[PDB]
Order: sequence, then C-alpha cells, then structure tokens
Amino acid sequence: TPQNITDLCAEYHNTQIHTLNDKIFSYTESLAGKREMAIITFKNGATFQVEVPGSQHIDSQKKAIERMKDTLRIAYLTEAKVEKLCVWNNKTPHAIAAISMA
Amino acid sequence: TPQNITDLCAEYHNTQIHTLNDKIFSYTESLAGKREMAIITFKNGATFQVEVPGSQHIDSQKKAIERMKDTLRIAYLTEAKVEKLCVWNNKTPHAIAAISMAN
Amino acid sequence: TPQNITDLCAEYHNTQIHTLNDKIFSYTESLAGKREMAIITFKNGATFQVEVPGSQHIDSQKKAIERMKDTLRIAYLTEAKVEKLCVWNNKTPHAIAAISMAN
Amino acid sequence: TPQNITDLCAEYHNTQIHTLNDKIFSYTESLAGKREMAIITFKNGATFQVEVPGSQHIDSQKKAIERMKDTLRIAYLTEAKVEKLCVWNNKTPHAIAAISMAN
Amino acid sequence: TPQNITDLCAEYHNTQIHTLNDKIFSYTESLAGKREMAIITFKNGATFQVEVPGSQHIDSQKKAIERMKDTLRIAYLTEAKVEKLCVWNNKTPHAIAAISMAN
Amino acid sequence: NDDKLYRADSRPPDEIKQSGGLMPRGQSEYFDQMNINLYDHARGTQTGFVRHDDGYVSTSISLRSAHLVGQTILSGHSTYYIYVIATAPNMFNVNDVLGAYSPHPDEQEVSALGGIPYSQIYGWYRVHFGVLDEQLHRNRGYRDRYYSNLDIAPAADGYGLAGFPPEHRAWREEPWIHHAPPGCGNTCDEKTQSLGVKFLDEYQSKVKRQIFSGYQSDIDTHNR
Ligand SMILES: OC[C@H]1O[C@@H](O)[C@H](O)[C@@H](O)[C@H]1O
Ligand SMILES: OC[C@H]1O[C@@H](O)[C@H](O)[C@@H](O)[C@H]1O
Ligand SMILES: OC[C@H]1O[C@@H](O)[C@H](O)[C@@H](O)[C@H]1O
Ligand SMILES: OC[C@H]1O[C@@H](O)[C@H](O)[C@@H](O)[C@H]1O
Ligand SMILES: OC[C@H]1O[C@@H](O)[C@H](O)[C@@H](O)[C@H]1O
Ligand code: NA
Repeated sequence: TPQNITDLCAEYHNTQIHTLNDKIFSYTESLAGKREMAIITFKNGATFQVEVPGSQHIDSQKKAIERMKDTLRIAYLTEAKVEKLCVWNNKTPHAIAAISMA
Repeated sequence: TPQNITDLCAEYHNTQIHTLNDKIFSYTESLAGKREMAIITFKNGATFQVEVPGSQHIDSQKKAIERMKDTLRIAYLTEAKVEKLCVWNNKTPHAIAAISMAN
Repeated sequence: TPQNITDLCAEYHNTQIHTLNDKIFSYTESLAGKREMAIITFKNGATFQVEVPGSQHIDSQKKAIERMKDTLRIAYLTEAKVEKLCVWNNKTPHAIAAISMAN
Repeated sequence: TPQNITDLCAEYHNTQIHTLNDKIFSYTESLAGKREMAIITFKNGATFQVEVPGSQHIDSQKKAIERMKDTLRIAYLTEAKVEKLCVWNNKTPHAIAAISMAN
Repeated sequence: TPQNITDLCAEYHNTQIHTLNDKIFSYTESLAGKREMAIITFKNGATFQVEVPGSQHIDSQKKAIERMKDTLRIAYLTEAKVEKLCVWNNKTPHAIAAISMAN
Repeated sequence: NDDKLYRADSRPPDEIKQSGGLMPRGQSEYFDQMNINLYDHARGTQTGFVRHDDGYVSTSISLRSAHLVGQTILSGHSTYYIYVIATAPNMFNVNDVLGAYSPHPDEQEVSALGGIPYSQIYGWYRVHFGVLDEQLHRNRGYRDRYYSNLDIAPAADGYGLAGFPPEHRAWREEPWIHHAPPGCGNTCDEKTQSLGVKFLDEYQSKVKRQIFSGYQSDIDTHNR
C-alpha cells in the first residue's frame, strides 16, 4: 500500500505527523497493573505513548505494539535520530501509530 | 493516562518514587525454581527486584515483567543513567513497577 | 536446498534480485491496524516492504516475517551493508522474500 | 526474598558460588535433539552449562532458561566481566542457576 | 552430557566438525514459503544452513533453531570469530547442529 | 565532559566505517601484531598523514590547530576531512606523558592508543580544495551520552607506556622512575609492548560493551 509514513498517516482518522529529526530524550516503561506501556519524550518537551493493549486494538496489532516498544528502547540506547512519528492525536499523550528513521 | 513516571506511580497504592540519576551498579539473574527474578543494585547500596510472577500479577502484566528484565539487563550493560524507579514498598527489596531513563 | 540468495529466488515465481551493496537509508515500522509492516528505503530511491501478514502466507512464514523486520531494524541501526534482496515484483512496493548481508 | 546471589544460592541444596570476575572465553550452543543447551568456559578452563529443559524443571523455569542463554551470549560478545555464578554442583558441567555482573 | 562441541558431534553418527577460526563473511535469511531458513558463508567459500523446521526435528529443537538464527545474525554484525561448527553432512549445504565461538 | 579533539585525514568516512575507526599504519581493523610505542609515535615524521605510526593516531586540541596541520600535510588533496572526536581513556596528552622529551611541544597534541574507534567519532567537516566547509556531518555510530561522561587518560596511566629506550635518562628521573616497566633503566622493549597490548585489550572491552549492548537491546524474550 503506502510507501512512506506520511502517506500511511493519511489512511487513518485522528492522526497527525510530528517531525522531530532528533534522538529520544527519555524512555519510560511500566509493568504496573493496567499501565503496561512505554512513554518517550524529546528535548522540545514533546511526549508520546505506546498504548496499553486494549479493546481499541485488533488482534494483528498485538504483536506490533510489542515490537514498537522494542524499537523505541533500542533507538534510545543507540541515540538513533528519529525522523517522524505518525500518531493518534485523539489521545493524551499522542499514541504512536508508526515511526521512521533516516 | 499519565505523561510521566511520577503521575503513573500516584495511581497505585503501597508505592513510591526513587530518584537515582545513576547507572546500575549490578545485574543479577536467576532461573532457580520459585526464584525466577532479576535483582539490581546501585553504587549507594539501594537494592531492587523484578518480582517472580505470581497470583498478585494479572495476565497482561506477564509480558511487561519479562520486558522489564530485558530493559534492566541491557541498561546495566550500556551503562544507561536511570532517572527514576517507581516501586512497590511493601516488598523486600522494593519491587519495580516502572523505570525511566534520561541523561 | 540453495547455496545462496540468487538460487533461493529462482525457486519462486514473480521474484527478482536487487544487488544494492549499500546501507539502509531509512527504516519505517507501523502498528496501525491492517498495516502491521515495515518499509525500508535506500539512497538510490528503491523502496521495499515486508508484507502485512495475511492469507498469502502459510503458517511457517509468520515467525519468519517477524524475524525479517528484526533483521531490517538492526541492519538499519548498525549501518549494515546489505548485499542483495530477493523480492516479489507482483507487489508495490516490492515485497522482501530474503536478505543477504556482506562487505 | 534474597537481595543478592550468595544468599539466593544458599536457599538450594547442592549449590556453590563461583567467583570469576572475568569475561567469558567461549560460548557454545546446540540445537541437536536432546542436547538443546549452552556451554561457557573461562580462560584457564572453568566450564558451565545451561541444561536441556526437562522433568527436573518446573514450568516457570522454562522461560528463565531461554533468558539465561541470551544473557550469556550477550555477555560473551560484549566482553562484560561476570562477578559470580550460582551453580548446581551435581551436574557436569556445573549447571548455572544464576549470574551476577558488577561495574 | 558433552563437555564441549567436539564431544557433542561424536554423539551423532552423521556429523562432522569444521574449524573456521574466522568471522562470518555473509549472513542470509529468508521468509519465503518452505525456505524459512538462514545461510552463512565464510571467506573460504564454506557454506552452512540453519535448516527449515521439519519432521526430522522434535518439539524441543524448534525453539533452538530460532535461537541459532538469532546467534548467527548478531555474531555476523559484531564480527565475532566462529571457532567450530558441528554440522550434519548428509545435507547440502551442511546443516548446523552447534556453534562455538572463541578468539 | 563533552570536549572534542580534531584530526585532518585523507581517508573518507566510507573507509572509516569499514575500518571500525581511524587506524594506525598497518592496522586494518580496530578489533583485529604491531608496534605500540608512544615515544616512537611522536617522533615519527608526517608523510602524507598526520602522525599515525607505532600504535597511535594523533589529534589536535582545537579545530584551528587541526586545519593548519591539515594544510601542511594534505594541501594536495581536493577533498579531505577533519574528524571531530570525543575524549576518552584511550587518549593521552603527549606533552604530559613524555614530559621534557616531548618531541614537538608547540604542537600540543593528544594521541589515541590503538586508533580512534568509529563510535568515538562525533562527526566530520569536509574540506574541498583547501577550504573548510561550515556544515558538520554527524556520525550515526557516535554515542554522545557515553563519551561525554569520559575524559582523556591522566598522565599517571601513561608514564609506564611512554616507551623510551632502556638506556634513556627518563627512566631514572621523575615521574617515570616509579612507573618503569621491568628492564627499563634500573626485555624493556618487549615489556612496554605487552603493557600496551593489555591496555588496548581492556579499552576494547569497554567499547565492545557499549556498542554491542546497544545492538542487542532489541531482544524480547516473551516472544519465544
Ligand atoms: O487501532 C488503534 C486506534 O483506534 C482508533 O480508533 C483510536 O482513535 C485510537 O485511540 C487508536 O488506539
Ligand atoms: O502487580 C504486583 C503488585 O501487586 C500488588 O497487589 C501488591 O500489593 C504489590 O506488592 C505488587 O506485588
Ligand atoms: O509469501 C507471500 C508471497 O505470496 C505470493 O504468492 C505472492 O505472489 C507474493 O506477492 C507474496 O505475497
Ligand atoms: O531446577 C533444576 C535443578 O533440579 C535439581 O533437582 C537438580 O539436582 C539440579 O541439577 C538442577 O537440574
Ligand atoms: O536435527 C536435524 C537432523 O536430524 C537427523 O536425524 C538427520 O539425520 C539430519 O539430517 C538432521 O536433519
Ligand atoms: Na569526552
């Protein structure tokens, strides 16, 4: 289908591209109760979550959420420049739907 | 949903934040029966555990416990500075609920 | 059983090799529904996907699809030179069947 | 619960602590049938296994065996000093129950 | 139990040891149907495979074939010297049963 | 801290990636033997390279300093680079270690035992035909938090690796007399070699740990 993150964002409702061109400032991770998630920030203060697996997610997304938390952690610990995040702007903080790195 | 580890920790009882601002001094790992866990220390003596999974954890926590053991092993190794640990203070040692890493 | 990637590709219809000998320029992954996929690009403008798991795949491929996205991810992060890519040219972007890595 | 590798070892029959303070000299793994295991050695000859999963292991140790083999592979390739190993001395090689790494 | 890779191989009739003392020259993995495998070569031309999972393999080898692919990839990227390979030589290319690493 | 060192070099960033850093003469790969001698290194004449012989590659304390040395040696080059480098314990103030017998004190140079690994290189300016370019290309392999928490080696760690001949008066003076390898002053040349090999073994262990732990931080156990 889509060949880039911007075009893939255009397929879904309630989404927007954030352009960072910057490494992740911090990585939070929680195994607590109903908050099995990860949060990341950048130097500009911008904050993003990978969502708790829930009823908003179809079954094929289950594995892809676990992969995204794997991706953020290694990007943080190798200082990889992240280009964009396509997110869902109808949640607080914005829920990562995708990531690109260049 | 909380924007940070401190707000996340407030949503739980029998709990507390630790500000370390320091890399992990030691990583310990066990597969011995009923003691399948991780233990970390820091230079100032403070010890922490990732608990053995049991009746106290719900099913969705099981994937995050194993994730947390990964994070700690490889944060130890990369000498990554941990900002804070939200923990459960009604276990000995205090058991990790979340970690944040910065600077 | 094939001795290399070129021969692996010759066992399948609608496939082709791309000799790149270059690092991955950009890595992209998505957890959006019906779009659980990776897209890599190169400096020459070539674009490839790992397909969304669907009814075109048999069961033994599921674990290999997950594996390939892992392979594409650290290759990108380490600036690893990819020698070749076997891909299906009946998909747009062309879908990765196999990767090979060398100096 | 125990706060360190020494006190943890002492909870189990047939164990000792090994104080290496040294990187692993060799890593060996096998996928051959009935020998699905790992072996590490140190420069002057100390040898250790992670056992084939079997009837001597409760269900909860199975996930922890897989992890321990990962831990030793990572430590091997990173040249990370290992502080200690708790081991069962009733197997040859000594079967690893735990591992600590300091610094 | 085998004390090393050389012992492991002598327990099976249909295997041999290759001594490489050299890093992997190329790593190749495929997600294509019925060819979900890996293939490494060394600079001397020696080629080796991690076989597609099949009916020759018991259930406990399944997890271990996936470990081996993980191992070959990360060994290749870190340029870690491979010491020995135990391999089944009733297949071309020779299928890997074990691997040892050492400088 | 986050201080940088600077070095002009003809070898482009493509070659540096494949070499695992900016190497000494004869060393092809960082982790791959060769003479390692600080005294012989600093005396070595610069023939088309900034000093990189006898186990060390040399650097400059500033950008201005690296650029002027780049115009004395590599003026012929239509394209050379000035590498920005992080300070770390592989690195040695040459004027402090060698002291009064520092061959070129005015140059104020700092030399890396065993080359400068790829990940220690912050970035590189291009220098098209004598002219320094403003834009600084940033190395993806660089790890800022790790190397900004390290400094150069102190002279105390380097006095024993100084590498003077055994009949040299340095070994019977201070501060080198309390650090002399057995056989030096009062088997020296072989003992400084082996001390230099062990030093590089233990520093290489430290960069493998940082870089190869980053590479394995994607592992997830729970997915089989
Ligand atoms: O597929 C997951 C998404 O589902 C959408 O309907 C919703 O707006 C988002 O919260 C996001 O979670
Ligand atoms: O999720 C694990 C937690 O469960 C709570 O109910 C318990 O009080 C805590 O000590 C902690 O174990
Ligand atoms: O392995 C999946 C493949 O299946 C083929 O039948 C199809 O032509 C390819 O485009 C690819 O999707
Ligand atoms: O948990 C596994 C352990 O079980 C014990 O009974 C056995 O003596 C040890 O060698 C070890 O295998
Ligand atoms: O474990 C897999 C192996 O099984 C053996 O029994 C078979 O003879 C070999 O060719 C190899 O496939
Ligand atoms: Na520094």
